[PDB]
Amino acid sequence: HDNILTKIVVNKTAIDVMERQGYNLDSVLPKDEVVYLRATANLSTGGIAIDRTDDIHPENIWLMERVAKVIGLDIAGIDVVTSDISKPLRETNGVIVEVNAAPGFRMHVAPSQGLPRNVAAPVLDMLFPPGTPSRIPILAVTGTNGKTTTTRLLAHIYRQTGKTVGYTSTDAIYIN
Amino acid sequence: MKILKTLTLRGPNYWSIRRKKLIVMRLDLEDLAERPSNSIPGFYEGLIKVLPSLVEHFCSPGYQGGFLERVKEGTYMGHIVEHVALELQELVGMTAGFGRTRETSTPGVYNVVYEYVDEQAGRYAGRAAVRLCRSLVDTGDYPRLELEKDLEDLRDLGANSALGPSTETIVTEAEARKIPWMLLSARAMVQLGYGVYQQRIQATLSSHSGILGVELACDKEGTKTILQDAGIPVPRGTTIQYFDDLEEAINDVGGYPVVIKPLDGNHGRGITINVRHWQEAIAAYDLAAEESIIVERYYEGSDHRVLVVNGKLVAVAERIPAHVTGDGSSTISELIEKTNQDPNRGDGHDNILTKIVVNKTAIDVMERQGYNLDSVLPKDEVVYLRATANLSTGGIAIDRTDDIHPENIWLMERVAKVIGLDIAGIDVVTSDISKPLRETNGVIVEVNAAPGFRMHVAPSQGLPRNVAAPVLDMLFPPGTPSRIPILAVTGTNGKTTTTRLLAHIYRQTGKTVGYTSTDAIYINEYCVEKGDNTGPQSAGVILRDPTVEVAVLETARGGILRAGLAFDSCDVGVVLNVAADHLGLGDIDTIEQMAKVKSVIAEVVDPSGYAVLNADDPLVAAMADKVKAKVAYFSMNPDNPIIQAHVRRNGIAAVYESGYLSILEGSWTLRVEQAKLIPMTMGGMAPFMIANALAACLAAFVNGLDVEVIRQGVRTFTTSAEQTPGRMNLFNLGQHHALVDYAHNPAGYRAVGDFVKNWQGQRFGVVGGPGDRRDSDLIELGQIAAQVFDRIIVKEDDDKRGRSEGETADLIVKGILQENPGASYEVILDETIALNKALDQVEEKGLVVVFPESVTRAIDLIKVRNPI
Amino acid sequence: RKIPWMLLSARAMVQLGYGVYQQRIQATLSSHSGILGVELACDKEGTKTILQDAGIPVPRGTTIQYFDDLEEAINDVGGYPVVIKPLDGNHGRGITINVRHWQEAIAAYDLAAEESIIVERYYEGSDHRVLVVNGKLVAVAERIPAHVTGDGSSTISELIEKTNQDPNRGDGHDNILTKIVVNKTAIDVMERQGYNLDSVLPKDEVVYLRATANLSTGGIAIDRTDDIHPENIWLMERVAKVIGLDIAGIDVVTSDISKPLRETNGVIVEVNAAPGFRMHVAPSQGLPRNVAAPVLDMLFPPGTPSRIPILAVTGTNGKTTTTRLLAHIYRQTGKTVGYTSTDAIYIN
Amino acid sequence: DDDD
Amino acid sequence: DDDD
Amino acid sequence: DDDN
Amino acid sequence: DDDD
Ligand SMILES: Nc1ncnc2c1ncn2[C@@H]1O[C@H](COP(=O)(O)OP(=O)(O)OP(=O)(O)O)[C@@H](O)[C@H]1O
Ligand SMILES: Nc1ncnc2c1ncn2[C@@H]1O[C@H](COP(=O)(O)OP(=O)(O)OP(=O)(O)O)[C@@H](O)[C@H]1O
Ligand SMILES: Nc1ncnc2c1ncn2[C@@H]1O[C@H](COP(=O)(O)OP(=O)(O)OP(=O)(O)O)[C@@H](O)[C@H]1O
Ligand SMILES: Nc1ncnc2c1ncn2[C@@H]1O[C@H](COP(=O)(O)OP(=O)(O)OP(=O)(O)O)[C@@H](O)[C@H]1O
Ligand SMILES: Nc1ncnc2c1ncn2[C@@H]1O[C@H](COP(=O)(O)OP(=O)(O)OP(=O)(O)O)[C@@H](O)[C@H]1O
Ligand SMILES: [Mg+2]
Ligand SMILES: [Mg+2]
Ligand SMILES: [Mg+2]
Ligand SMILES: [Mg+2]
Repeated sequence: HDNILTKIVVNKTAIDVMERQGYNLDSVLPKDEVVYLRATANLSTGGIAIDRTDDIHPENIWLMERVAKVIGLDIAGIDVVTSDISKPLRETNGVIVEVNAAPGFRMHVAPSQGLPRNVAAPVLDMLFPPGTPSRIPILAVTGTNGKTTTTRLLAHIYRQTGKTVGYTSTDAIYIN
Repeated sequence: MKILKTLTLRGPNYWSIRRKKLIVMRLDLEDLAERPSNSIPGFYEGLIKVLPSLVEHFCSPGYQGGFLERVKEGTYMGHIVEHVALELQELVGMTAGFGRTRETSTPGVYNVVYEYVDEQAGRYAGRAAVRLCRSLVDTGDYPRLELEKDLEDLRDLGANSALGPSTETIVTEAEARKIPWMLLSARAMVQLGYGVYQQRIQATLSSHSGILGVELACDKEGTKTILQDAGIPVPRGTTIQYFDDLEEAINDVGGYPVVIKPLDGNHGRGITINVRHWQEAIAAYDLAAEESIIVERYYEGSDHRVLVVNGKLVAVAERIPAHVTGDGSSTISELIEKTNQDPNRGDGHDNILTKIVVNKTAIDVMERQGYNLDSVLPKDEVVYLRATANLSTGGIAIDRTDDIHPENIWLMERVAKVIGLDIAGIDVVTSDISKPLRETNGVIVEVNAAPGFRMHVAPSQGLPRNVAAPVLDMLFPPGTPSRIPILAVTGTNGKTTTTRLLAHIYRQTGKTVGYTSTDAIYINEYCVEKGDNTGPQSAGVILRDPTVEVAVLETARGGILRAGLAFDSCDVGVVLNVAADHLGLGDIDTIEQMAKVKSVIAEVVDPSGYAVLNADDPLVAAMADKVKAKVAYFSMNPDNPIIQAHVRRNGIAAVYESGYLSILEGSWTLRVEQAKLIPMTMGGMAPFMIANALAACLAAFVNGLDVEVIRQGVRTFTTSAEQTPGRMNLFNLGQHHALVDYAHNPAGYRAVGDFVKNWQGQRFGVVGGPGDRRDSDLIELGQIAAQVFDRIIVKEDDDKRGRSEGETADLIVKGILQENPGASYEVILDETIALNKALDQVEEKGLVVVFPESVTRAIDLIKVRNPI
Repeated sequence: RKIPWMLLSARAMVQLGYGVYQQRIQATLSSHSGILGVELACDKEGTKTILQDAGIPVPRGTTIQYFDDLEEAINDVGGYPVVIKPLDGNHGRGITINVRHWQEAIAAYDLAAEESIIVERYYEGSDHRVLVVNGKLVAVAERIPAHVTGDGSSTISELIEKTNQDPNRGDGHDNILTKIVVNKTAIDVMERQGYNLDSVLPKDEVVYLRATANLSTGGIAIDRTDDIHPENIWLMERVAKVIGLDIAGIDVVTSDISKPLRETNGVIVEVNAAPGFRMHVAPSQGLPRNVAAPVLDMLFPPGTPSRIPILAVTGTNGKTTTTRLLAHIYRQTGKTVGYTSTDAIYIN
Repeated sequence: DDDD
Repeated sequence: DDDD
Repeated sequence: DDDN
Repeated sequence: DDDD
């Protein structure tokens, strides 16, 4: 993870993928011909990832959100096969291949082309919705003499409001 | 010494942000400007004997007498007129000590600035200081009679404008809580809060006090009926319609110990509280008979006042009438003189208690007790000098708030709810407030809507209570706002355009948005008023409006210099640019001074809010060191070192990059839209429109709007003809275009010139220049046109003809031929249908740029050609 | 709507709902009507000042404290086509609506002088009443004074008898319209128009028998609720909010309610707290409106109760014991519980 | 006064 | 009337 | 008034 | 399994 992309490695699996395409290592390619060295995409194997977030059609947005809700997952990765993400899937004859619970983020926060996205911000916004606290009040008491007495009285006063009050002292740890 | 001009400032201003209340006087020292005191014999001794208190004045020397260390070494009447006006106000009890003097204009004209408390008293003191100071430089003294009458006028001016004590009490607490307040133009009402959160008060009545409740409380028979039907203890009594039936009424009531009142309510008049005999009933009757509740059983006990605010008890006080006691074997007239010397007794509200006055009514009250003025009282005997309690007549009030029994608390709260009043005073007669009323045989005598507070906030015994705090808590409940968001936009150029766009973006959230501009005042696209509506008087229309949720205000230097800002503080302060426009006006001659006026907006932004600064402008970026608020920046160059240093510390900035308008938030980039796809920007060819769009987007973002809302707002915003006439109106006439605009200062000529440079069409023609009211900047305009246009024709002989005839055109011709004398430099002078009609001299896809004196005509004539 | 109601023992008030959900009304005033708002609405100078400081169109006019300054006042107002009113408010008395001459101003003045807003510019148009209930428009009706028209070449006294026989006209509230009465005031109104009882009218000429509109004096009311322009709706709602009144009647003078007031040069003449309803629930032309429904919806908002739970206990033996126990159980929930027994009435 |  |  |  |  010290880079965006990684190295291309020639192995027996690269050879097998090239043979199916009619090519090998000493073959010369025609101008702009593309040869794949792997069967599937993955940044960790030397592939690429292009941000297309702003090119997705409104109907496709609606469908993707409906898929996550039908399968009941909050954070989800949906794998879609299509020739054109800017057109409705029904017109391009595209399909939804897989729904993945708990997906990774490298491809969205460190793409090789396009702009990086702040993926975490939408996660923290569901866990800690706007306007709500993430902390409880803390009252810390110190000094050479009188701490335990002051601590028990202060906890007693808050307790009269009906809240759960926890406290620590030199005698014990208490809750209500 | 003559006074040429006077301004009254009310709000943050040029001279001070905190000293909101100032008077600025433009003083013409026709004499004395040439005579620095040493040249005015006697003008040291006369001044100190007339106003001996002027030792408490400090100047540059940080000393008592620092003022008087000078004077003999004159200040050319600066300082002296200033210090005298301040002292004349102090001598009558108004405290104000800020002041400054600065020379302006030609020699001898000064701006004298001093603090005021009351607006009319302040202006009066200024004029009086000038008369006093001018007499002492003529003669060596000032007659005492002409000093005392002026002090008397200041005392009256400051009395007439005073708020009563119940309103002072609420207002003082409102300020402590940061709730803004205003006086209204009718019925002595005060407004608290802005827009949709506003409340109104009047004395002890508020926006929460219902009419049915208040009217019932004023109806004594009605009140009694409603309370006894609720199981609440009230006095037993009846009705006699001025027939001599007094002797019959006592049969139902309970015998002779009765109370006889005027049947109607006309102050405390014609009332006998403890009738003991038949003939007394008749005398009481004869007085009762004067007016339009006449025999009530008399109950024994003290008179207690209970204050309830929101169906909840606030304070209790016991009231006792003026009296003297047997403090040794002294007479009553001696006892009155002995206690009427108490230091806590005096007139008005300058004391806790007031003076005891012997009058025929004191004599009548004492006769019923068997005493008169020369009588000697037995030790500890008490004699009352009044029938009823009242602090204003010399009685006392004792706080008993913590001694009231829980059952009595419950009953008092129930009474206020039954009669339907929020703030209520309940009059209770009981021998012991610490025991239940049913056990002490006490009664509830009266329920008073809208009670006063002196007895609870300034008791003679016991501790004072903060009565206002429970009132403000019902009007503005904990956790709720008292203000609406304020977005203030200033700068030399671009304010109106930025203001309309920003209001448009907020409007996409469905809120009511009000705004002011130089064209009109609008609320949600309806026009409220037309004309130049910038300045504090217009800002007030929006802030007082009960429907407004968001306020967007363009702010001009005319309003700031003439009367201060209308709002005190705001959430977003946007400063777009500082440029050399309006110099020489309002005593501002330099650009460094103009920047101090514009910085007023940045310096009033609340610490929790933001200032939005232009990082490409060296005077504006520098304001960042005065701002107490957070700072956000915008620029047209992503590599501006300011922006880079700022985002590296996780600040926020808006930049134009790669064809996009984007927001830099720490390390992340948020793209909003492409410049070419935002209609206000002419295809991305007008850099000044892009900069105005960046400022609007950034202000919306830092104040919490989502990016999608911002995108929707920029895409649908338009600046077409007749919405924004005279501001980039581009007309399509077959294979030909014409542009109508209305520049003023040079920056607007350069901004338009850049649009023209990007016009990849044919010829660039211009048909004009400046009017006759500009300073010597005609050459600068000519220099700008010379490098932007290849067809330059001069029409500077307008109809107004502020100066002579065609000289303006002659200066423009001199300027344009100075830089590039190869653009068919015709001067035609006429600009009605002569030069602005000659568009057929330009080939296909060329552009004609029009700078008319009157936009209305330019956009009328262009329509005669049938544009698309 | 199943909301229980009771009459109260004082000031003709009516209670709606039980316990903590109760509301009170009196005629057209309610528990939601504030005192500051109602008093401001009764102060004509105060009302005008507050509205013009809000950018709302009102009549142009001045003050004369019974000095013969009528001739000076017209210089600020706009000449002779003016309105002269008693300075104080004591019913519709001593008022001349369209003064055309100096001597008329004096006669108007002499009547105005009877009481304790004296020269206003006169505006042309019809008298429209707008009803606003909770910062929201409910109904609009156009009011026209009693009149007769040139329905053939007949005289005015004949025309009055012809139309005063209409079956929809009668006394009180037993009809929609009422009878036209000829009196000295009808004669005075007709004289100013150049007509009297034996005059024959030109075809379709209209003669007014009264200075102002009122259904109780024989005029008419036309429902125009669906013809009001969206901008005018916005302005009327803003007026009620500025003066602080929930239920309000706004008097508007305009030639066309379907166009913006700024284009027709119309004005807002008066804001009335606690208006009546006959003209909106029983109009002479147009469809009747259910005015009460918007009032009950503010007092008892949708989804809220108007009643508190009632538990009634009876039987020959055991009632008091059962009653005290049941009240004790409810009390453990922290609510205020009231109950009655043969020993006493208790609350908590 | 009522019904204004 | 005020301050009752 | 004029504010500019 | 993580990062699917
Ligand atoms: N404010 C005080 N100043 C001086 N002595 C105090 C004060 N309060 C209590 N003491 C004395 O010191 C003793 C310390 O008791 P306490 O348990 O409150 O002390 P502590 O500081 O909380 O505890 P510790 O020393 O165990 O951390 C008390 O019993 C009393 O004798
Ligand atoms: N029945 C009564 N028994 C004893 N004291 C009474 C009785 N009725 C009234 N008082 C007292 O006598 C005084 C008469 O005031 P009253 O209740 O008539 O109100 P008011 O008309 O507003 O006059 P004021 O302004 O003097 O209070 C009050 O101090 C009240 O406490
Ligand atoms: N950011 C800018 N920098 C320089 N010139 C600008 C800028 N924005 C607009 N202009 C030019 O200045 C003109 C002033 O138009 P605008 O109404 O926006 O100015 P203003 O400063 O708001 O108003 P005013 O001078 O009337 O108070 C524009 O039509 C344009 O030619
Ligand atoms: N300036 C004016 N121009 C035109 N008509 C006006 C003007 N002022 C008032 N009117 C109309 O004349 C009548 C006078 O009523 P006014 O506004 O004086 O109220 P009022 O004192 O309550 O009397 P009333 O009970 O008759 O309405 C109303 O019909 C009103 O519409
Ligand atoms: N369920 C019962 N059946 C028969 N007798 C009962 C019952 N409950 C109580 N009693 C008897 O009858 C008496 C009536 O007491 P209680 O005050 O409860 O009666 P009540 O019917 O409520 O009152 P009342 O007759 O005064 O209207 C009790 O003291 C007891 O002796
Ligand atoms: Mg301890
Ligand atoms: Mg402007
Ligand atoms: Mg029983
Ligand atoms: Mg300007």
